[PDB]
Amino acid sequence: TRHSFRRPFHECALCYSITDPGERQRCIDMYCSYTN
Repeated sequence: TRHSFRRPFHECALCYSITDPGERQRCIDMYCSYTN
């Protein structure tokens, strides 16, 4: 989950890689919108 599994499920790629730092303005908050 740092190669590409941290996404396929995590969609944390088109997100944790570009939102990863803070851009993307959060895939609709998909870290806030998907948080817990």
